[PDB]
Amino acid sequence: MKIDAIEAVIVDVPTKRPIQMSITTVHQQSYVIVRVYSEGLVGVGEGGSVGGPVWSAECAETIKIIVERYLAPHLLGTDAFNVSGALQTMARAVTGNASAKAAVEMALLDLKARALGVSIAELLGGPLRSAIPIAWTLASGDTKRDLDSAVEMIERRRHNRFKVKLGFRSPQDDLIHMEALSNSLGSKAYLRVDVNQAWDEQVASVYIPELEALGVELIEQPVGRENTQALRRLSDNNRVAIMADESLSTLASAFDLARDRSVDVFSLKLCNMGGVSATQKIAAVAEASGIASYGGTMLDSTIGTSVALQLYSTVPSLPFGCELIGPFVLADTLSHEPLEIRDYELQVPTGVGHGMTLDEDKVRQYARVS
Amino acid sequence: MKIDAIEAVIVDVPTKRPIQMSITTVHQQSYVIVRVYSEGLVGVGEGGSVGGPVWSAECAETIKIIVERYLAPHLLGTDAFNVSGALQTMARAVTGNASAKAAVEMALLDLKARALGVSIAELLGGPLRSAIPIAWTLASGDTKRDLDSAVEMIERRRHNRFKVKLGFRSPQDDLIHMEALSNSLGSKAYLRVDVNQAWDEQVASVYIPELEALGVELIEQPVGRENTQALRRLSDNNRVAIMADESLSTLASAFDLARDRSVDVFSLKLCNMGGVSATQKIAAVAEASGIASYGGTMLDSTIGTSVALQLYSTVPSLPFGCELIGPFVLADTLSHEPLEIRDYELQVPTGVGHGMTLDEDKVRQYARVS
Amino acid sequence: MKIDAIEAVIVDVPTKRPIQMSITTVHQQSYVIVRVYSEGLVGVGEGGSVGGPVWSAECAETIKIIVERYLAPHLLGTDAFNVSGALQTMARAVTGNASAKAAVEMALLDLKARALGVSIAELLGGPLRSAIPIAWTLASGDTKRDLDSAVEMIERRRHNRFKVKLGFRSPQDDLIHMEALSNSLGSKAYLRVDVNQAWDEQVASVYIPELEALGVELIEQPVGRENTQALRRLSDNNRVAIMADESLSTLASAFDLARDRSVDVFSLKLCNMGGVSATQKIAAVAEASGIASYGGTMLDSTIGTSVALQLYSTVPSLPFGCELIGPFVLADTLSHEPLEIRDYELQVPTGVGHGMTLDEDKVRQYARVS
Amino acid sequence: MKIDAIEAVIVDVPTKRPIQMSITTVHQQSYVIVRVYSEGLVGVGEGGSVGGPVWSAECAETIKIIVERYLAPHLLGTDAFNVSGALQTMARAVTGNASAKAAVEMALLDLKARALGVSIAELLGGPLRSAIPIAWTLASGDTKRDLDSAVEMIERRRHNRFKVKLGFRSPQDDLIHMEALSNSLGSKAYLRVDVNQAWDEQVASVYIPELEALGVELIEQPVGRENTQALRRLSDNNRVAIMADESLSTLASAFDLARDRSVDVFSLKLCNMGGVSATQKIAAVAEASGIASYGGTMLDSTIGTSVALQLYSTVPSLPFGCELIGPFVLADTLSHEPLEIRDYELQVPTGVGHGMTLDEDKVRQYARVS
Ligand SMILES: [Cl-]
Ligand SMILES: [Cl-]
Ligand SMILES: [Cl-]
Ligand SMILES: [Cl-]
Ligand SMILES: [Mn+2]
Ligand SMILES: [Mn+2]
Ligand SMILES: [Mn+2]
Ligand SMILES: [Mn+2]
Repeated sequence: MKIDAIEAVIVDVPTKRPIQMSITTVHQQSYVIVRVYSEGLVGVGEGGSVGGPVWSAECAETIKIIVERYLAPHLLGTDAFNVSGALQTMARAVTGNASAKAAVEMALLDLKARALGVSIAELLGGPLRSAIPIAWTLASGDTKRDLDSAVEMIERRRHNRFKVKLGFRSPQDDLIHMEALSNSLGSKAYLRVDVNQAWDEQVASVYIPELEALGVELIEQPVGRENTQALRRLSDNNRVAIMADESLSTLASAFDLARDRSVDVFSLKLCNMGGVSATQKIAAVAEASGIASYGGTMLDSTIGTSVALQLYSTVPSLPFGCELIGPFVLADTLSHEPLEIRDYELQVPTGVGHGMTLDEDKVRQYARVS
Repeated sequence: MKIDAIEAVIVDVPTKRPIQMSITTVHQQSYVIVRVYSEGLVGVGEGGSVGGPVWSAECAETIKIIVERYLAPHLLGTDAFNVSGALQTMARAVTGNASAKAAVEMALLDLKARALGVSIAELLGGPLRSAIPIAWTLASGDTKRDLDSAVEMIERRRHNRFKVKLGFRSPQDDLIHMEALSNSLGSKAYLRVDVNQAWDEQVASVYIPELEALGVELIEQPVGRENTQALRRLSDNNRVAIMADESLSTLASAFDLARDRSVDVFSLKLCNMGGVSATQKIAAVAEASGIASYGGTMLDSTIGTSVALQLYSTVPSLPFGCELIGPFVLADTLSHEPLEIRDYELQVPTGVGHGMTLDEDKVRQYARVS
Repeated sequence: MKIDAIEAVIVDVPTKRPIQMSITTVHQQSYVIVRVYSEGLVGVGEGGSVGGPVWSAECAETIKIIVERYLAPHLLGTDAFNVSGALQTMARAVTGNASAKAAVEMALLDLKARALGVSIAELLGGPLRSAIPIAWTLASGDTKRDLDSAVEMIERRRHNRFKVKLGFRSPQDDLIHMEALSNSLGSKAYLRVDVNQAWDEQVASVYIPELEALGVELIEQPVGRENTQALRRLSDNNRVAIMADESLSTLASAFDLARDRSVDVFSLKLCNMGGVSATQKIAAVAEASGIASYGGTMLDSTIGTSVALQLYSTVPSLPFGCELIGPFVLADTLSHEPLEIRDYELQVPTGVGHGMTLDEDKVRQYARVS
Repeated sequence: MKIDAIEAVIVDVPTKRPIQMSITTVHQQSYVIVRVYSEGLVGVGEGGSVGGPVWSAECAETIKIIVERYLAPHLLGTDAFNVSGALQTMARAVTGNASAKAAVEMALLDLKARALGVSIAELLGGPLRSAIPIAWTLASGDTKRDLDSAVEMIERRRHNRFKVKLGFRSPQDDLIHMEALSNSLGSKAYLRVDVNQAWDEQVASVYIPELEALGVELIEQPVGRENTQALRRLSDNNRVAIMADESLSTLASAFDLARDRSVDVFSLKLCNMGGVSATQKIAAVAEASGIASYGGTMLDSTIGTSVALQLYSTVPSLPFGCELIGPFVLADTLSHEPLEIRDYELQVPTGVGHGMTLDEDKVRQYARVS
C-alpha cells in the first residue's frame, strides 16, 4: 500500500499513584506513539521504557531519534503490507533498540489489519480466548495501603491475582510484608513477587523457600538479568515457579534459557522483545521446551495493551494470565475507547486492528520529552 | 464464516519415471485432496504419504478416515476464520496423523486467504523472496541415466543443485556412483545426498568423510530416524552439513535436536510436521538455536508445493534452497495453473491463497484408493 | 507350516461402566481380532487402541486396513513357524502401527505354540510365577462411587492395589479426591495414580510431593509423553516411583529413557510396543539399566490379557504386579474360557497357546467398525 | 519332564596347530561336557575356558566342581522344560561362573528342543539366515606361515575374513606384520585385529590410526578389560570399528558400555555371558543402543559352535559375521556330525536341538582334567 510517511511524537502521561519498584519509582510514564500514514489510512503503535534508561537501555528520547533518524528513512515508500521485509529491513538498519523496532512494527501490523477489516487477532489466526485473567501489582511503599487497595480490587470483582514488588526493603523486611499480605489475602487471592533483580543468589536461595512456604506461586526475576546460571540453580532447588523477565531479550536469549530449563515461565513483553512477530517466536521456543508463557507489560498505554491483548489471545495457554494493567494505573488515556475488566479478567477488544483510535486532543495535552 | 462441510477424496497420480529410494521405489504417488466448502467459497488442501505407510506411519487410506471420521465432525459448523481453534480442536480429536491434520489446515488457511483477497504469503506477513533455488533429485538406479538427466537440467537452466538418493546399493557402490557424478558435474552443479536411514552409524562415520572429500555439501538423514545421538556424533566429527529429515516430527523433537546441535539443517515438511502453523514454530526453534532451514517435500502435487512455497518465501533464510519438484516429477496435475521454474529457481505464485484451482476433471480421472 | 490365509474382523464390545481418563471417557471398547488360518489349525490374536486415535495414533479402522492391505500380503504363503522372519518382514512392510503389527504377531505365536502342544509361556521358556497381583483402576467421576467399588473389591478378595485416574479435575481437586481415597483405604489398599499426561511439569513438581505424602507408591506418566526430560527431573527430585507409559513406544525410546534413569518403572504394553517379541527386548533394557517392569493393558479382551499373562509370568520380577483388568471391566467376552482372579492375584491360564478359543457366536454379535 | 540326573565330564582335545595370543598360546583345548539325562532323552551341552584361568577366571576343573557340587543339586528333580526357573535357580546358587552356568543352560535347552522335535533355532523363533560368514584367525608366530595359511583358505573358498592376533610382539613389530598381511591379502580378504588387552591406551591411540590406514576394519579389545573409559576415547577419536570382548561379561556391563557408546561392536560369547538366554538380552541392549553384534567363540567344540550357530541365525543382523572356527582348529570332534563351511560361510545345522550327538567313543579317548 506504499508507506507515504512514518511520524512519531513523545507523550508524557502521569501515574495516578506511584509504583515503587526495586530499580525506580514510577511517578510518571513517558511514551512514543508512532503514526504510520499510508494511502489515507493510518496505523497507530507505541514504544517506550520504564524509569527512562533503567528497566532497559532505552528511554523516550532514544526511541524517538532511533525511529525517526534511523528506521523511518529505509521504510518510507516501502510496501506497507510486508511486515516480513519491514522487520528484516529494521534489523539491517539498527542494532538493539527493540522498543523502537516494536513501535514501528505495531503500526504496520495495525494498518494492514485495518485495511483488511480484520483484527490483529484474526490476522494472527483468530483467538482461542475472549478474556485473560489480569493481575494487579501492589507496588506502594505502605503495607496497610497495599492490603486496602488489594481488598477493594477483589470486591470490585476485577483482580484475583496480585504481584507484589519486593526489593526496596531489606530481604528480612520484605518477608514480613509478605507474612501480612499472605495472611489477609490468604485464599481469596493469588500471590506473586518480582524482586526486580535485587537479590544476590545466596539471599535468593534462603529467601525463596520462605516465600514458597507462604504460598507464593511465582517468583519473577529473583537475581540479576545476566546471572542466568543462578536463575537455573534456584529453579532446580525450589518447587516454586520462577519467571524470567529482565533476562529475556532476544530470540537467542530465550533459547539459551530454555536449553537446561533455567526458568519455569517466560514473561512475554513486546517492547522488550522487538514486537509481536518476535514475541511469537519466543512463545514458540517456550512451547517446544515446555516452559510456560506469561504476558507482561511496560505499564504501557491502551495502544500497547490492546496489541499485546490481540496476540496473547492467540497463545495456546497462559497458565498465569497476564498483567496488562497499563491503562488502569495511568492517570489518563490517549484514545476514545477504554479496555474493560469483567470478573477478574481483561476482555479482548471488538474492533479491527487493536480497535483503538488515538485521541489527537489527548496527544496534544502531554507531548513533552522529559 | 462457518464451515458448512469438509469433504475429501483420494487421487492416485503416477510418476513419469520411478524414484528409487532406500526405503521404496516411487512408481506412483497417492494423495488426499480436502475440499472445505464454506459460505460459497471453497478451500483446497492436500495430505499424503510416500510409499504408503513407509516414509511415515500414514498412507492414503489412513489419511481419509482420520480426516472424515475423526477431524471433520468436530470442525463442521465452526468459525472457518479461526485456524488457532481449528488446530487446537484437531489436537484434542486425534493423536499424530500430521498429514491428515495438515491437509485440513491448508484448506482453512487457503479459504481464509481467498476471502480476504490476499495470498497465503501475504497472510503470513508478506514474502522476502520471489523465487527459491530448486533442487533436482537423481533417484534412478542407473548411473549413466542420472548423469544424462542431470546434464540436461543444467542446460535447460532449471536445476543447479542435485540430490542423489543413496542407500539401495552397498556403501562401497554408492561411493563409486558419487565418484562418477561428482566427476562430471564437478563445478557446474551442487551435490547433496539422502541415505534414507540406510547407514548404521559406523558405516556412516567411515563413509561420510569420503563423500565430504568429493565435495558433497549436505548429507541428509545418514542414520536411522530415532538414533538422534548418532546424528550428533557424526555432526561433531564432520565439517559437512548434516540435515535431519525423518528424525523431525513434532515441535518437541525439533527442540530436542536443537539443544546440543545434533543437526546442521532442519528439513521443513508440512505433512511431516502438521501443517504451516506447525512448520513455522519449528522454523522458530531452528532460528533461535542457529540451525539452518531447508524446505522439503513428500513429492506432493501442485496444491501442496504451492502452499509450501507461500510459507518458505516468508522464512528469513533458506541457505540450501528447497526441493519442491513435486509437480515436475509427477505425470499430470490436478489444477489449471502450473508452477514454473525460471533460471534454476522455483518462482512463487501470483494469486490469492496458493493460487491454484483444482481441476475437477483431473480429480475424476484418477480417484482410486490403492 | 505355510500360512494359508490371514483374516481379521473388527468387534465393538461396551464397558460395563465408563472409564473416565484425562484424555477420554471409555464407554465402549473397539477391537480387531486376527484369525491366522494355517494347515487346519487357526491362531487367534488381537490389536486395538484406546479412545480411538487418542491414547495412540492408531484406532480400530486403521488397524484393519494396515493389517489386511499391508502386512497380510507379504505374510501369505510364508513359514508360519518363523516369527523372526514374520516380524522382520512386517518392519519392511509398514512403519509404526505397532498395534497392527502386534495383532498379527500374537496369532503366529499362538498357532505355533498350539502346534507344539505347549503354551506361549512354555514356548518363551516356562513360567516363574503362577499368578500376578492384579490392580484395579478407579476411573469413575464420583469420589463416593470410587470408594464403594474399592471397598467391595477388597472384600471379594480380588483387588488389593488401586489405580486412580487423575487429570479430568483441577490439580487442586484431584488432591482432595486423594485425601479421601487415601484416608479410607489407608492401609487396607495400595494406591497409584495415572495423570494421563495432564500435568505441565511445574504443576507436577508441586503436586507429586503432596501425593507422595499421602502414601501413593507410584505416579504414572505425570507429564506429556515427549517431555522425557521433565520425567527425569521429577524422578530425581521425588522418592516416589515414577512410571513411563505414553513415553514408551519403540525399543529405542526404552533405551533413551534408561540412559540417565528418566523413569523408575517401564509399563509393558504389547500393543503399544509391537508384540511379545518387542516387549521382551524392552524388558531386557529395563533389567540391564535397573528399571522395574510393570505390565499394562489397553483394556483389551481375554485374547490379549491371556497372551500378555503368558509373557509376564516369564519376567524375572514385577515389583508392582500388573493391571490386566481388561476382561473384568468389559461387558462381555469373545471366548468360551474366562480368566479368574483368586486372592488379589490374576491366575495364569492352563492351556496350549493362550488357552482361549474365540466364541464365533460372540464375534458375530458386535462386529461393527465405529 | 523332571530332571533325573545331571552328569558332567572333563575332556581334553589338542589343537592341530598352536594359537599364540597375547595372553597365552593354545596348544590344547580343555572342556566340560554336561549330559543332562531326563525321562529317557539326554541333552548335551558344554562349558570351558581359554588358557585355563587366563582368558576368564574360570578353567576346566573349576567348571566341573561348580557344576556338580553347586548347580546340579538344586536342579535335580526339577521341571526340565523350565529354563526360566533353571537360570533363576542357578543365580541363587552360585555367583559368576558363567561358563558353568552356560554349560547347564545349553543342555536343558537342547533336551527341551529335542522333545518338541524342533531345533534350538526354531525354539528361539526360527532363523533369518541359513549361513553366517565365518572368520579365520591367523595366530601363529610366523608371518610367512600366516600368509600361506591365509591364501589357501581363500582358495578353498571358506575364509574371506581374517582375524590377526597381535600383542605378543612389540607395538612396532605388529604393525610391520600388518604391512605384510595387508599388502598381499589387500582386496581379496578382510582384516581384523585382536590385541587381547596388550595395549596401554597411549600405545593404542598412536597405533590404532596406523592399522586404520592399512584398511583394518575392526580392532577388538585394544586396551584392558576394565579400562572401559579408554575404550570410549579410542572410539570417539577413530573411525575404525572397535569391538569389546573381554570387557563384556554381565548384562549390566553390556548396558554400561552402551550408555555413551564406549564400543562399536559387542562380541557375543555364550560361555563369557552365561548362556543363550543371557546372550539374547545383551543382543537386545546392543540393538536398542545401536551397537553392532558380532559372534565370538572360546574355540569351543562342535557342541558349542552348534548352539551358538542356532542363536546367531536368529539375530537381526551380524554386520561382521562370526568366528565359529572351534571345530576347524581342533584336532578332533566329540560328535558323529560335522559342521561344514560352504563359500566363506558357516552353514546352520539341519537337526533337532543343535543337531549333534556326542561320540561316547570320542569322549572316552581324552577325558583328562589337565
Ligand atoms: Cl515489570
Ligand atoms: Cl525425502
Ligand atoms: Cl492406561
Ligand atoms: Cl578371543
Ligand atoms: Mn518484572
Ligand atoms: Mn529425506
Ligand atoms: Mn497410563
Ligand atoms: Mn578377543
